[PDB]
Amino acid sequence: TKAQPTEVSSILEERIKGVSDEANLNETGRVLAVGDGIARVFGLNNIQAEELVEFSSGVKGMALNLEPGQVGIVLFGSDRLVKEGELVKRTGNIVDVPVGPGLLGRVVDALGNPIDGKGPIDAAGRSRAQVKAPGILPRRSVHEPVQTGLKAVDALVPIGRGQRELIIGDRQTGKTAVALDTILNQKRWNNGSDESKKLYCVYVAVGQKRSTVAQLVQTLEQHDAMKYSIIVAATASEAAPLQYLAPFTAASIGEWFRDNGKHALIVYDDLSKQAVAYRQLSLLLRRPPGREAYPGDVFYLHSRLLERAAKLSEKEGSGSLTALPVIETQGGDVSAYIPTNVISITDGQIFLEAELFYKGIRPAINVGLSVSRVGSAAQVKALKQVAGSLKLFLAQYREVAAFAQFGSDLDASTKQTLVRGERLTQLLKQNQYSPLATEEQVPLIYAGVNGHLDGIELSRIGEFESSFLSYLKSNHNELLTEIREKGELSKELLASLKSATESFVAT
Amino acid sequence: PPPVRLFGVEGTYATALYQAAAKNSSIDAAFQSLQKVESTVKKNPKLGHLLLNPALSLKDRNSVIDAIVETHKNLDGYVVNLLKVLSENNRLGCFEKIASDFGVLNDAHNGLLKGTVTSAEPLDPKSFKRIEKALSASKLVGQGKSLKLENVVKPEIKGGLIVELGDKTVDLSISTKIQKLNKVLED
Amino acid sequence: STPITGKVTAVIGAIVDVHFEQSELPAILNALEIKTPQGKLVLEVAQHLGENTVRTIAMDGTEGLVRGEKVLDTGGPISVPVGRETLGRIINVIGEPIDERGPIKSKLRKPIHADPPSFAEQSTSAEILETGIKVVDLLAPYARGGKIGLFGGAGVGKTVFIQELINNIAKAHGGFSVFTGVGERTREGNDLYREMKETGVINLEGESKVALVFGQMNEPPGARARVALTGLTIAEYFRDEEGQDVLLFIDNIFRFTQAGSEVSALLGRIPSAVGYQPTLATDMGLLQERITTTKKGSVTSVQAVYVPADDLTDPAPATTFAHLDATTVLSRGISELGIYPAVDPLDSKSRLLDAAVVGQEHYDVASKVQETLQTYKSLQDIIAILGMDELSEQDKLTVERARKIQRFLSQPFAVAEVFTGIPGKLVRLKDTVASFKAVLEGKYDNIPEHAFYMVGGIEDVVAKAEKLAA
Amino acid sequence: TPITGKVTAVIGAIVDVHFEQSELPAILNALEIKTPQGKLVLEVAQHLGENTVRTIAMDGTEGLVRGEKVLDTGGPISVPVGRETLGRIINVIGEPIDERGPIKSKLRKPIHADPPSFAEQSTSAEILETGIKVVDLLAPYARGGKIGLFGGAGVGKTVFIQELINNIAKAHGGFSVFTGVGERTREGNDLYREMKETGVINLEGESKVALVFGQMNEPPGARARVALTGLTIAEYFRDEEGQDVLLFIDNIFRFTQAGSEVSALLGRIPSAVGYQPTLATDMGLLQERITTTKKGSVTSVQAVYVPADDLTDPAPATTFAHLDATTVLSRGISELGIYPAVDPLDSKSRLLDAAVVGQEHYDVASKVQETLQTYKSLQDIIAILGMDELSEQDKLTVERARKIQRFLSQPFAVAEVFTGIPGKLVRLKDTVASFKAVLEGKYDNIPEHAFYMVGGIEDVVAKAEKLAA
Repeated sequence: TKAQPTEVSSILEERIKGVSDEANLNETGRVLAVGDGIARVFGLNNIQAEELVEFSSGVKGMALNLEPGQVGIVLFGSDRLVKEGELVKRTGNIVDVPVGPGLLGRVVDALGNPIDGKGPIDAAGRSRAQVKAPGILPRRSVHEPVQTGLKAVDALVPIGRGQRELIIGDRQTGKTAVALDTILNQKRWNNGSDESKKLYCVYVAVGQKRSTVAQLVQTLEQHDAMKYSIIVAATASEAAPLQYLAPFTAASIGEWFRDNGKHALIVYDDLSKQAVAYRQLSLLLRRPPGREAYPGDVFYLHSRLLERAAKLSEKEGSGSLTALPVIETQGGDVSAYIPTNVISITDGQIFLEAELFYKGIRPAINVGLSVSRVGSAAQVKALKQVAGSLKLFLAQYREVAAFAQFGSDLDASTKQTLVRGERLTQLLKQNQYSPLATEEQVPLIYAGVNGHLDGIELSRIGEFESSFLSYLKSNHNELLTEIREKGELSKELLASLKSATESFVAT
Repeated sequence: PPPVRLFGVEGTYATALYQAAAKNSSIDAAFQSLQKVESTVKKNPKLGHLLLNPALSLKDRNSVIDAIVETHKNLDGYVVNLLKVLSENNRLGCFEKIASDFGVLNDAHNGLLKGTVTSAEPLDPKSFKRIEKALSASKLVGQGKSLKLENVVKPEIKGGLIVELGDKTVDLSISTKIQKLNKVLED
Repeated sequence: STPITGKVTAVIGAIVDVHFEQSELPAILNALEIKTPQGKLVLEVAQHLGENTVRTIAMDGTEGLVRGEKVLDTGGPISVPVGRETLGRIINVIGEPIDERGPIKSKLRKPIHADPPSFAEQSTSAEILETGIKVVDLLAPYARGGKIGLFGGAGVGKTVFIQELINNIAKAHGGFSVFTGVGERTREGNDLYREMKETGVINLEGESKVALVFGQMNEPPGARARVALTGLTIAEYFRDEEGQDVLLFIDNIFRFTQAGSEVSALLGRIPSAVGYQPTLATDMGLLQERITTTKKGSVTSVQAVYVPADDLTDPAPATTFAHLDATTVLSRGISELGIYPAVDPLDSKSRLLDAAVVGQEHYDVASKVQETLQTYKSLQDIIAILGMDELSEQDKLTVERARKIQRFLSQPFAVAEVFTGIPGKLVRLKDTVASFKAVLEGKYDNIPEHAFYMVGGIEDVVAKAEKLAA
Repeated sequence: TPITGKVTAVIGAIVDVHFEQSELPAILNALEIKTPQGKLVLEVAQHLGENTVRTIAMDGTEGLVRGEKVLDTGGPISVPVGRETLGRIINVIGEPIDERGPIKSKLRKPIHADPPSFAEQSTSAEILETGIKVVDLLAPYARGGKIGLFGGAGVGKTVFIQELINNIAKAHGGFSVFTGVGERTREGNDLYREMKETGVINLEGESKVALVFGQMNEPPGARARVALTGLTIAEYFRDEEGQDVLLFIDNIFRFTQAGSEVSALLGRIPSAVGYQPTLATDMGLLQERITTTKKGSVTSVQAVYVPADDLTDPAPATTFAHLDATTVLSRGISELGIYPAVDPLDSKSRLLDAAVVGQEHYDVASKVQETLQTYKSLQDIIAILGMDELSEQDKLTVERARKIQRFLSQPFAVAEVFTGIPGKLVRLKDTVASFKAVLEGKYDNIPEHAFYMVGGIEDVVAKAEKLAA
């Protein structure tokens, strides 16, 4: 006729003997199909959905498939430890993590075991893996900057507290490094005070090797920032269910900050590896797979994850979890299902192109496809004023530059564009491990936008930039203090700045 | 493991019945009671030979069971649990299937062997008896294992003979030899 | 009467199967409620699978479902509340008052499954809505009771375009509106709530000429599917029962397609082309058909569509492309050119444009525009390698006109006094036709190209010419 | 153990056993069916219940009669490790196929093993020089690093690796492992012969390289666990011996491939392309067992037979995650005749940082990258229209780049026969100098063919004189 889950001869023979489950199997159950890190147990007739089940081997496994046959418990364990016919005892808790403030300065695995061995985490709570995102009314509009100290990022795609902006681009083209820069620039406020201007930083690393993680902690400790950082990790070796569970519990850790009314930022590197994990999981729970083999409800999972970070209402303080998702594009193909899905969810794209890295633009940002929908709502007012036509110049530059290589005639007007354009691009470039304060990005951008750099030759632009900053540090340090303090350029500041630029453009 | 592993399509049910009632030791009894109800099922023509196939409810299926166990006051209790199982799984088409399968296992416990002597036409009884004797004499039939031998009419094979039993056969047929002859004179 | 008791049998994501009491199956499309520690989970009956075991789709999260959990039966299609006090409420999928101004003051309730109007009822209008947006007015006029369609890619300020429409037409028009957001981000949601609270279209004591159904993408895909249905019924109540005009807005309808696609797999339906639901056509059809101008009301839908990677070829956009009356395509390129509207004039096409509907002058003017631009596009290849060389004097004038027209179309939006900080400009249709007519005649071809850029009418173009002159 | 079973099914080389005992082998246990072919080793991978496990079969399944006796060996098969594994070639099961008779050993360690913890790690930073110019310039090796070579045969996968063995492993003093999964048998025999000749193995003398060889003729299931066996030998060196180790793996696409073959049979819905849904996890386990712990530094080299050079195929993609340096070698650049055929715009290392190789090196490399990228960018324009229809600035750039491309050609020493050109070895310090000059166009004034197939800057000059004559 058909296969039935009660066909299993041991279950079946008990039924013939008039022996029944006896309701012990309302809370216990006997493993009977296991292997592939996925078990299906017969029993557990009462069992919360999404519950954590303590396997008698001793592993913990969440339960994601409930069938009138055999409830499918995705193991977090290792196969070799597990054996068939085992009893499983219900944890009785839907998946939950310890959440607190003591996570600062800790690398922790998914189940929150400090894998850096800093010993017990001072966790002020436990939370649940999925927590519904706050309401429409429970949000407050975003206006507070988030700055990476990279002129191209800040100027072109300004990020605000409580926004989701997608870093997208070709795999391991130091994708991570763009994000790490954000953490580094968050040193300035963090070291300082003003709680709402502090972003505690939670770096989530999914699918990455221990060596990568170790390098990251080494860099963070080198730049002494590990103190305000939390590292939630789920290395490549660690179970596919644990990898799947890792972002949603990272979110919970973030929510403790957000809920507390404090502002924080969560880096999700790489969501692409979450998708692979959920793919493995889904295909071994044997639900029919979605296109590109990624499950049919991959969007629902990813969408719920991303929408749990934002800036809350004044009622709820206005603590903002800010998110930076990071999606690897395999061969730079954004038509791929996982990239398409994410693009819709997010509030910005920070498109990176590999070719431009080789072209020498580093950080290599594909500024045409880089957008921030929210945009300059949260951008610093001074920086908003200066970079107003930066977009226009660049956009014009893009069109003109294309024409110039197709052997069309070039006039002085095009070569004005060409000269201006070249300098701007060179101005943008910045070396890794060097975030720059807004007070010292505003002058440079003023100089460029007010066209003084056009005069200065392309080769020595880097020299000019360095020296100019030194000159302002020496002399116009009053000017710098004002930009820092008032964050707007008054007429006096604009004139002062113009004069200052002229004096240093005069060497 | 219990003698003869069949594990048919819903024959895992038969296996279960066999081993469970084998340890009850009431397999002959079970088999007999199952036969008796199976026969009265076969001799029940409206339903269970005209609603052998399901379309019934769980509750209605159960009530069909209740009438079935109403007919027999000797019906063991393992096959009353088997009836329950069949009701619960809502299979009734595999009622005779299980009966046949349990029968194979049962007659394995008995040690009865089966055979067949297909021929074109049905043959002499003297030949049947001589062959039955021969087969029992031969090591092919073991001692403590009985022989059931069925001559069948298989006009599909014209002439020839095949002796079959214990999945080991001797085929002295006309067709194969003709085939071989033909083939060799096409060489 | 007695709620049919059901016991959960399988929680397999959104699909939750229930085992209702024998000899009584809650009919397909009914609504089951399961009291849960978090509200009542609503399960919509979507199949019967045999022996009083149904397979139903969840409309809320499936955490903490205990196998064999008692399931009450409401007994019929998910019935939301409708009224005129539904205006100015945020109402979720199962009709909850997530307005957070407390319980909606129900008049009547209606099911969210309703059969689309008959051929006989449908009466085809031919009247012209006008938005005052130059591109819209000249090259794709909108029509009362229309089914306008904002095809475009990712984040082309899709919401922003809709906001501009709400700013102009909704505030102006006396009819009701229904704002439906399907899988809208909660960032976008908070802005919309705030924005229409600010514009007073939601007046916190006063009457509201809009209702809100904000569907959040975090809500399960199943719930996302029936955000649309909910919105339709509110519109139906207005269209029919209140007998008024409406002005429906849905966002983004690719999410509606996408939502159905997700649950298709779970429903066990074999994947169709590009993994879409095989019921793609009929589901689209039910939505689209429901929106119409009957003998009774008239409903003007404006439906946003997200076209993945601007592949309109993609079957889900292509199916929607047919079903919508007045297509408008907003291309990325045009955005990049700095032209806001992002409306690609060549690709935006509406069959409402006719030399009868908008008269011979409007048509002829627009015909000249269409030719001019198409020529300009053709000439782009020549200009690319050869440059302005092989080009005729006539061609040069056409190129100059095309650039002027290209930047004459550029007009600031009122809702981009924040996203661009330039005062919005709305120019009446007759005035736009006249102003464009002048340009084509070349009466203002002595005006600089940048003096057409991002300004309104001819008076404004001239003024910006004066500004540049100074 | 007297735990026995019978063979219920033999569906491919994914045999199914029916344990008739109520004691059941655990997952990743090993079973021996004793055959007239010797033994067959099977490894439990699923329990399908009803006391029927489903077992991967390490050797061929030709001739198996259903119901045949299974006997349980228990646990992961434990290979034998030691200094007496140095200079031995061992079968997948572990039997010495180099026939120095049974390898006596102290410790036999299970093939399956857990990867070292996040706590147990040591971050390397030490450059390891190769003497190959292109490698030195673009993506130098590092001690303990995981370096990876992408591109199939069509670069002569083995040839690149052989150069590495010839250079790096003659100056490495610690132990070294070559584990070759699906290695074509003659090439393997050549390697063994060469190793004995270059004394890295001496069969009366000492050895300091050990070998695991899995031929591509070996049944897919065998190929799946060749890698894990090698990793065990490596763990003994890394951990127990503590001595620094090298490791070469050729070819780990074959490792994935073997997995992909078994996956269908195992009973898995095959994920994208065809790769096993457990592809990521499997890759994870292997590549986290080769890490540089506080107990030892293991420099690992991975060779990926990229199927038709589609990096978008998921298996090459998942390799990228576990590598800290890559040197993708392109078929196109091979057609250009450049040996080494490394694509220069598709090479990367984490060791290309300016504080690692020094700012001057980084600046030098930067200019090369920009120049070559321009050259690639103008390939369209160059083909459609001549180079004399390019800009004056550009034609110089193009001419410089044409020289750089030819300059990258260094005669190979292991392919000295095949190239027919005597090999070269060029110091890293020398390399920086040579490129510095070329970038300043100092010696750019002589034939582009003079830059072709030569070593250092000095050699180019001399060969220009040779060409001039």
